[PDB]
Amino acid sequence: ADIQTERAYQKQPTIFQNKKRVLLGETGKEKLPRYYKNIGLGFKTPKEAIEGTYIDKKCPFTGNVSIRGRILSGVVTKMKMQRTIVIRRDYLHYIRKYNRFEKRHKNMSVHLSPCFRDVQIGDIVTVGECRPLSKTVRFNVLKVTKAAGTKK
Amino acid sequence: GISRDNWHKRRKTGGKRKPYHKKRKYELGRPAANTKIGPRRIHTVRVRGGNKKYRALRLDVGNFSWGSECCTRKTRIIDVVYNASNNELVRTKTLVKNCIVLIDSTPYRQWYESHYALPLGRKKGAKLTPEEEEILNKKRSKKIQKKYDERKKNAKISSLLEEQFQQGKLLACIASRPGQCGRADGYVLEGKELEFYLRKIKARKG
Amino acid sequence: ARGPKKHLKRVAAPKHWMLDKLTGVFAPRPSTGPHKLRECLPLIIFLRNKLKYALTGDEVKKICMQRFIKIDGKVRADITYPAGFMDVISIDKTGENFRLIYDTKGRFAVHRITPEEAKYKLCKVRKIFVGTKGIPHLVTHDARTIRYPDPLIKMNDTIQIDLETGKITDFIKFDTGNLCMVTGGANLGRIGVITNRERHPGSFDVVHVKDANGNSFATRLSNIFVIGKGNKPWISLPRGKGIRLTIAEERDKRLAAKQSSG
RNA sequence: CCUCUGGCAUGUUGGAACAAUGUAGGUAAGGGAAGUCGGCAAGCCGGAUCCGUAACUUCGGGAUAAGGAUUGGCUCUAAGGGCUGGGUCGGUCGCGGCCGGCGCCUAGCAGCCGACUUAGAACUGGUGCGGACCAGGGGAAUCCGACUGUUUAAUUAAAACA
RNA sequence: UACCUGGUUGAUCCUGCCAGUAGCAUAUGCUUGUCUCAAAGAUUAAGCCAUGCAUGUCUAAGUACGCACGGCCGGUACAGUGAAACUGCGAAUGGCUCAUUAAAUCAGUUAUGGUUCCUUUGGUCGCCACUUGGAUAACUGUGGUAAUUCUAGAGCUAAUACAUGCCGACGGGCGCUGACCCCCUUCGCGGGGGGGAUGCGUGCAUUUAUCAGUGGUGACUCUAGAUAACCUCGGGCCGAUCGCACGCCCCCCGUGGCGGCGACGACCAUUCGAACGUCUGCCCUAUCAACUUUCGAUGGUAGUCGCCGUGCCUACCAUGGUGACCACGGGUGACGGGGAAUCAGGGUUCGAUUCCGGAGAGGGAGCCUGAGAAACGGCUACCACAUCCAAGGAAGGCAGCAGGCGCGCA
RNA sequence: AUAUUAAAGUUGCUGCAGUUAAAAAGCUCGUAGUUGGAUCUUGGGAGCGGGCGUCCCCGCCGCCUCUCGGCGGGGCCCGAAGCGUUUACUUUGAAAAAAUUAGAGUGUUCAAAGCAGGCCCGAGCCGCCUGGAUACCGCAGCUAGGAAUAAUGGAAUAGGACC
RNA sequence: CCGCCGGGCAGCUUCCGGGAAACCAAAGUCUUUGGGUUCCGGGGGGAGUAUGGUUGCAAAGCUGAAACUUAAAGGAAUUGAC
RNA sequence: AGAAGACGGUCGAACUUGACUAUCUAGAGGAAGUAAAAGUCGUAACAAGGUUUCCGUAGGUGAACCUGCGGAAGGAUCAUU
Ligand SMILES: [Mg+2]
Ligand SMILES: [Mg+2]
Ligand SMILES: [Mg+2]
Ligand SMILES: [Mg+2]
Ligand SMILES: [Mg+2]
Ligand SMILES: [Mg+2]
Ligand SMILES: [Mg+2]
Ligand SMILES: [Mg+2]
Ligand SMILES: [Mg+2]
Ligand SMILES: [Mg+2]
Ligand SMILES: [Mg+2]
Ligand SMILES: [Mg+2]
Ligand SMILES: [Mg+2]
Ligand SMILES: [Mg+2]
Ligand SMILES: [Mg+2]
Ligand SMILES: [Mg+2]
Ligand SMILES: [Mg+2]
Ligand SMILES: [Mg+2]
Ligand SMILES: [Mg+2]
Ligand SMILES: [Mg+2]
Ligand SMILES: [Mg+2]
Ligand SMILES: [Mg+2]
Ligand SMILES: [Mg+2]
Ligand SMILES: [Mg+2]
Ligand SMILES: [Mg+2]
Ligand SMILES: [Mg+2]
Ligand SMILES: [Mg+2]
Ligand SMILES: [Mg+2]
Ligand SMILES: [Mg+2]
Ligand SMILES: [Mg+2]
Ligand SMILES: [Mg+2]
Ligand SMILES: [Mg+2]
Ligand SMILES: [Mg+2]
Repeated sequence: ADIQTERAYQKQPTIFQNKKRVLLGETGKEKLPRYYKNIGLGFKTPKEAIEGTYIDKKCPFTGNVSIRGRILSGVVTKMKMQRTIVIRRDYLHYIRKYNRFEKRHKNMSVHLSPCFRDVQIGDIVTVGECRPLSKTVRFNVLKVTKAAGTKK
Repeated sequence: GISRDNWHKRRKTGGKRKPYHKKRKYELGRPAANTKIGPRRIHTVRVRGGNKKYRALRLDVGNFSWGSECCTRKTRIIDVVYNASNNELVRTKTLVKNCIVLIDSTPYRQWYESHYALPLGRKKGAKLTPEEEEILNKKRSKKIQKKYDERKKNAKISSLLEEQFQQGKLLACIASRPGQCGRADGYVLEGKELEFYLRKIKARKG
Repeated sequence: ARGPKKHLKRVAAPKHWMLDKLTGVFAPRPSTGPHKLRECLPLIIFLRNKLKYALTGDEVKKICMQRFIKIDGKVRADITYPAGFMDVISIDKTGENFRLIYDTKGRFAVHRITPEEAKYKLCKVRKIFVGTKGIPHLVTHDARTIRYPDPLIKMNDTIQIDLETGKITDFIKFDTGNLCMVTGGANLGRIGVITNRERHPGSFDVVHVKDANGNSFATRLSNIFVIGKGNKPWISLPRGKGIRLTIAEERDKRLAAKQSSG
């Protein structure tokens, strides 16, 4: 229940959940020992990853997946896939005959780990490139500002 | 032939990709192992760069590990019980990774009884009278009993497992990828997981 | 390409080989070796262009197979063995013994040295290892897995190697205030002390180099290979000294050398 | 189509033979309308599921257009529903009640019942499976009458009347 | 070099175009003494192909009993050249062409902490061993077929081919087990301290699991270590191997030790790379506006395969994903790029073509070998073309270089 | 003869037209697009340097941090950190195949080319001196400075700092 | 009745300045060329035709080619002739 | 040790059949456009062109065209107390 909503049991790898025989009830206070890591480059691996119990192999903090390569800001346009979103990266392409520009957007798909609750659309998101982890996806979500006007 | 490659399916948008080359021996697949249970049968394959891939085809022994207890005897793969992917693999009885098989309890049993000096799997008085007394009978005294008394409220195995042994197979999950490795090694379902897969199986029986 | 490529076109050839246009289709193409093709001097070129000893590839072939030539002193019978930066080329019967060191223009200078000195070389470490049973290794740029180094030689530092024995013989830790020669890009051949290293995580790391004669300039760490404990170098340098002159300063220095000196 | 309740004695006779002509049913090598006024007659088609459906059009249709695929037997899987249950701790009164305090499944879980479909798989046969039965042949065009409806009881159903 | 002139009118000034002018390619006409460079079957027909050639290969150092040559020496095999053959390597480069292919190719940029890598270099390589088994080629001889770089039977005989497999090594060392034994204390159970035969393990690589936190990184589920087992069982592996040149020394005589190469292997680094990924960028086209999707579209969980990360594929879930910032489709006289021609500054056009990348070998498919091929101067199919046939059968691929036919302005 | 460039300001960003020569939708709304007023640290202060005072030029007033590291109590200011609120822009640095192109050097006899040559020397030196440069390499990506312009944040049912 | 202010409809006026000009205070602020932005033309014909789409009951509308042709067609103004 | 063979699967040429799509072409008859020409019928237009031409729209007409409605000046009136 709660977590295990799938056909297979959803255990984090790495950590064994089984060595125990002492007094003061069954298991500890925290009960499980959660595996997480820090993801580097100066990024705060958040509370909701480490505190929280959820499980995702495609979490850049609490699962197997190296951030390594390009780092890109976008802005979240949809959230309708499960554990993944689409971000629209917009940019003024230069044409040089007319010493002018043209606007251009590339809505790349992106993996949003559910360390991040309470992310909305129109929210600036900084993705880190990683290994291809869907047919389209190559970017995990690393930090989300959301502060574009609408409230704290 | 039976190929793996991106080029042959549509894009993000859903256009049709044109092929610029033809199939390439590396953009390549091979027909599956789907190794059944039975007497040992492995065919090795040459792969890229030479090297080998040992496709299992039948199998019986598996190097499963009682995690908590840290024993890991090699044991009969007695039957496949559950598989998360697809119910048909269970029905055909096909060993692949993350299956839930059953494995003979016996080598774990034996070891519990030689290590912890208690019994496992309850019985009236056929096992208890001849063998366990002979395993015990402390002609030394002092040291060995002190060690086995130090194996205190500590032996204290789970309720589900103690039950399993007294039946006498273990629920076990496969960690190897038989079709590539050749083996079928795994671990013994314990505690929270075991409880989960028992609840899955009961439901399937209805 | 169905498999590996085996030829090298003249022109596809690197510039620092001074290989001319009309002479063949091809350039040699080094062998797989202790240096990256792009950064070598195939012993052939070294011999029958720079040392002009031979005239063709045949004459190179014949020299090579009286078993004279001795790259980092071990006897090589390949013309395409890539002899590269801070190797030796003991030619023995003549007894010149060189090093190949990047001239300020950056072309592997012909640089003769004394047999004592041609004992030792100098190698940038590419990594520390710890292999099985807790033996630590190094790896020089040019392939030499040393094993059991001083737990001190860290990355980007250098080692003076004995040649005969192998084995690290004294070593210099990359820091600020340490001599170096740059082994890449534009500032190839130039020399100075360091002054500054910028760490940028991931995106690889710059290092400025202050030349002796003022000129501060920069590069990425990759190309910096150290050769001293600040000012004082652990080898011979070729004249030009890893300085690099402005095209006009160079033109002067030629103009002064002409007419007056003779 | 086959059967049970109920009813009958094959429809104003029986017997023997099994020729021609007939009446009613079938089958036919190869060809396939050459027959004939004319494809008259019979023959093909046919059920369901899944695809897939043109010109033209009053935009409603055309349409089951056309055109394809599947169907048996067996052994499994999956999917779809109902009912009832906790007021447990403490007190007191007669397993039941009444009071007070927790609990409060408020992601629900537990036990007990019940039709019937549908989808998927494995095996299986002498490729046979809507096995009988029931059950559209298609298409391109023209002439007429919009249509549905009606009409000469006993030769004309039509383009006639409406 | 930041250029204009002729032509509408009876004349005029304009708008405007036509026409001239100068470059560059392709062709062609007519002409042509000398010398140096130098493009050249791309445009049409990625149409067809007569003939010949274009990939072979041996050192001191893998197998020589051709006897084909010859020694100088016998008889202690072997001496020295050496056709042939087995073995090893190479044939994946080079060469050619530009048909396809429009974020595809390709260019710049970045990842591989998501994989492979023959070789090259550097590491590692503790009772048949005075050395084992049988086989096969050339050779010799029987042959069969009309015919092929067709082969079958019978004789033999090699190995670095193919197989098989031992001494080392210290009843010793370290992990468990532990017959037992000893010392101290105690009313004694007990408590503490020691020693210890006999057993199992007595690990580099592999597979799985667990425990801890030598060296590393912006970054570990890394490297290294500990425990448990497993062996991807003969078709896990190194464990433990064959060749050549000189030729020495034993507190010692018949034995035991020895340097210098060659070749080989498992794992690691190394190079050459390869392979997939990241960000940005392409000609026309709306008489192309929606497109994609239970036959993977876009996500998710578990697998499968694959060298590995990914809907690569299967299963079960979810309903996603792209689009007027031009998707989807269509076209292209479209291989991409470096570059080329023009030019004041801006531009326009071109880039089959000598470097780089890609693609393909009449077309499509499949695959063996091998590190590397979905090779085509490899196979197996079908189709299309073609060639001998004794009619049963057999062989083929110039978009290599020459050459021809065909096509054409070329 | 044909393609193609200049001529062609006859495709026009630079830079063309649209009263009458060809051309402004019959009108208004209208989303995407494109475009968008003014506004916040400024004079000054103090010196080195030039034509007692004036007019021009050059380092200074990146803030804070000491919660972090050190080049039984401390200083000293560097590594880290509230990284420059977040871009564009510019400037610098790196990184950028060669050939081509531009462009040094150099009597290929000149030149197109090429990459070499040139010298001492009676040769007795048994040789020597040298070149094989530099620039450019859109856009994108990376690095540091600048902060005018143009965007963009921050405290408004309240929020920033304090043994 | 006589002023002034904003905003309309125009008018006259001139060497503002433009324009081939007739003219225009805009048609000006243009080789001293860039406030913002939409629609649009690219010799004359063929032709707003054919074709496809779309709308409409129809009539028709919106979108909209090419082959072929052809050295002018055109505007403004002048002198004449009529 | 192990050949031929065979069930099934997998890739999948290839063929047969429809379906769409692009291009290229034949066609009785029809109805355009252009160009040649020393034709035929007129006289629409430019002078008030002898009915201001012109627009949009309808019907008609051998042909240019005419007429109806509402527009235009690019008129043959910048003006009528
Ligand atoms: Mg420009
Ligand atoms: Mg090639
Ligand atoms: Mg009857
Ligand atoms: Mg009767
Ligand atoms: Mg009757
Ligand atoms: Mg018949
Ligand atoms: Mg007939
Ligand atoms: Mg007849
Ligand atoms: Mg009938
Ligand atoms: Mg019909
Ligand atoms: Mg008719
Ligand atoms: Mg009727
Ligand atoms: Mg009747
Ligand atoms: Mg009738
Ligand atoms: Mg005239
Ligand atoms: Mg012209
Ligand atoms: Mg590599
Ligand atoms: Mg084409
Ligand atoms: Mg190919
Ligand atoms: Mg051909
Ligand atoms: Mg092939
Ligand atoms: Mg060929
Ligand atoms: Mg032009
Ligand atoms: Mg111009
Ligand atoms: Mg114009
Ligand atoms: Mg007009
Ligand atoms: Mg006009
Ligand atoms: Mg208007
Ligand atoms: Mg403003
Ligand atoms: Mg104007
Ligand atoms: Mg203008
Ligand atoms: Mg026109
Ligand atoms: Mg006449």
